[PDB]
Amino acid sequence: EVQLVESGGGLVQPGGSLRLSCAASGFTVSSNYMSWVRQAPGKGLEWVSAIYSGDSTYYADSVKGRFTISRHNPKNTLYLQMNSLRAEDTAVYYCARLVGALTNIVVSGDGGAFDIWGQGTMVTVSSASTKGPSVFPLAPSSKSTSGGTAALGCLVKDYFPEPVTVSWNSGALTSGVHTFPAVLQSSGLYSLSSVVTVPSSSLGTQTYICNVNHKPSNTKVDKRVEPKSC
Amino acid sequence: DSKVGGNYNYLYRLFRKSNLKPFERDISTEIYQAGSTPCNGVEGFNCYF
Amino acid sequence: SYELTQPASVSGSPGQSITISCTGTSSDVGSYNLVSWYQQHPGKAPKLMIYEVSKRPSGVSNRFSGSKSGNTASLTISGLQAEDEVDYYCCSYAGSSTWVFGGGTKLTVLSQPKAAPSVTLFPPSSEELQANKATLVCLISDFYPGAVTVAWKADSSPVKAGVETTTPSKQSNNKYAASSYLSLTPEQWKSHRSYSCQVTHEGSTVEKTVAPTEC
Repeated sequence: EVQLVESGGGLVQPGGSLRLSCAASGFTVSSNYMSWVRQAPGKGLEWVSAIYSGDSTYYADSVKGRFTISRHNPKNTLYLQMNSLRAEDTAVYYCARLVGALTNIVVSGDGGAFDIWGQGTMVTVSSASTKGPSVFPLAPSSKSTSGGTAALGCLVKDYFPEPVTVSWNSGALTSGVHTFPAVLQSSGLYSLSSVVTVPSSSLGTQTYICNVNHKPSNTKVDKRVEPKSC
Repeated sequence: DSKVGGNYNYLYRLFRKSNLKPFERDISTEIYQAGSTPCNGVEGFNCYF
Repeated sequence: SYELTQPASVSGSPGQSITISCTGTSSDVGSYNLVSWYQQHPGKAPKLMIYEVSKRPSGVSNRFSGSKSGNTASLTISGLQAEDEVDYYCCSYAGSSTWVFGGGTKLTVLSQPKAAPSVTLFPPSSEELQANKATLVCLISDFYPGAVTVAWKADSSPVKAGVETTTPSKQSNNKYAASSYLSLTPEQWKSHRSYSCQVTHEGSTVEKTVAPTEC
């Protein structure tokens, strides 16, 4: 029940704004923790969002006049009206926790223990418009059938911008699923993969549905993965 | 002193840093903060405005 | 924009002790204390293992520790296992309840069994040819140590135009991943005879040879 859930994801264009949200469940945000860690894979990170309510002088000398945010305690949800979003802010944030000093966890000590996070949202600020992903069913081959374990999937290719989420059989296939991250093309396009190692006897008899979802473009494709039936 | 939406104009201090002396009034918004080494307090958790 | 010095590449044998540091200045030597060390399997939110440097986390194996003096450091990671090949950071103060920390020490655990890279090569689908596109999907999984260079052989010809390979990403079985793509046209796909994807993993080579659709 107690969980931080990110919501309010959509497409942002240069000159526009969007209202993000981190909703706590179980514990009310009136007397709880919220730390907005901004992560870019491979490099260092930064904690930026300075909103501890009461509205006094506490800010960081890097985002002056850019990140504006409000407080709503009783609703157990916080909204992030991140105005003037720059195109160089491609990162998935996480709202998290900390530890102070008051209660039984610390009677003598300092604190500072981020311990409960969210799952993040996928918001891309791109000058160009969003494009629907192209799903190409990668069919099993003769070697996969004769090898005992068949490899099949559906390549998501030439979609801009991110993201694309691939699920199998609407959650009815979990064993062997492995998702290969998107590639950065020279032209800026993306291509990811999702391969599940299935029994070779289930080819044709068991239907293989891959659900490809792209939220900013609002496209859902339920692609069928079929064997090579010439 | 009883409003339908609640009374918010009045305030109350549950706890204070140091002890008291007879016939004393404090005019400081200083903070209550767990043990020793104060926080100084701006509406966050595990200290006490 | 604010970034402090850490030793990025650290490695140690299992059962040994390694030291992790993160740099500060003279405005951080008199009498503060705020240092909590991180732990990240790459690609997801961190994990808490060490905080309150010389004291007790609630539920944590007591094989890890920290030690504190002057300009002489330790996050002392001892009793190394196969699951310690993870990213690390610290925390620190910046003055007036502000914050800063270091640049991501990455630990690599040696003395692990080397596994051959499992390579699967997928030719483009029939409707992809109908879409006037061709993509050679090479997928390399379960390889360690992760030093792989994806090579393409279009009828024993090294082709580098249109080759895009991902960075090595950690997998579930203490190994890394790779997904390479060669983007060609259907005219160039059905002109050549065969297509082979090869990798050079610690000298070992695993090749997958596919052919265009017969019908």
